[PDB]
Amino acid sequence: MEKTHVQLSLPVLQVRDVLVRGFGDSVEEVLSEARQHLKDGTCGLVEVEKGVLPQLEQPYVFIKRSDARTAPHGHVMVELVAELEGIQYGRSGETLGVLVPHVGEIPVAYRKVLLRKN
Ligand SMILES: CNCc1csc(-c2cccc(Cl)c2)n1
Repeated sequence: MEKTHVQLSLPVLQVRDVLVRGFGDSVEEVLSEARQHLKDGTCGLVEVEKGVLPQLEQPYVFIKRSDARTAPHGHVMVELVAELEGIQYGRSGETLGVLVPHVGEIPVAYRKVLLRKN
């Protein structure tokens, strides 16, 4: 009974502030955990720049843009894609950032997305 998409406002974290630097130890686990933390409001976003991914833990969970129209209410439509050892699980659009657990770090901005749950 989950609606297919949910509007979320994600805290954007600087990489050196992140305390828990990934969601788990396999592709399937990190996708599962990321979805749980999104549902619970305990998921942050790190914008990818040079130096960022080597300071985070693989497998990575990205949010990627899933369509070019719409963006209803200022929320870019996105979906989850995981990466391990240079192989991606999912194909989608441009990366908005890498998801990490949020455990109370102070963000620098909030990023509004319309997330495809599955
Ligand atoms: C505070 N977030 C709002 C919310 C409500 S239901 C929900 C959700 C349910 C299943 C999978 C995912 Cl990825 C998200 N998120």
